Amino acid sequence: LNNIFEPHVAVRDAAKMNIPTVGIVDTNCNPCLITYPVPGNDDSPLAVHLYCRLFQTAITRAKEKRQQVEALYRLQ
RNA sequence: AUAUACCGCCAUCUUAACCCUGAUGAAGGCUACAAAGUACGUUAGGUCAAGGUGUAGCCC
Ligand SMILES: [Mg+2]
Ligand SMILES: [Mg+2]
Repeated sequence: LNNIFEPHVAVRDAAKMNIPTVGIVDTNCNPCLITYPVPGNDDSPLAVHLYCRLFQTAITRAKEKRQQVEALYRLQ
């Protein structure tokens, strides 16, 4: 949601451009166009910090996994 | 004599594209503590005094 409590225009724009979307959807949000909605609290700093930590860890681990798989493939 | 011959000079008057919204209607698109917007003619004009080119008049 944007600062007038309406959906972020980027949701509809990404749907138009066929870009998958992951999203934290609170009880007052619209999850219809988010490809992978995640119901949860988006206001408390603890929840937002947890979301950031989880996503950062997942992305970093995925990139490291790709690099080590490529290294193993090159070695073998 | 003629600018009521022309110039020279003064003066008069006329006169692109793109992207979104509306159910893809005419149509619309902004908020910064940001909410779709970005890329010349005219005149029986004057002036031959600090300028010129012609044209006609008269020649017991
Ligand atoms: Mg909320
Ligand atoms: Mg005159």
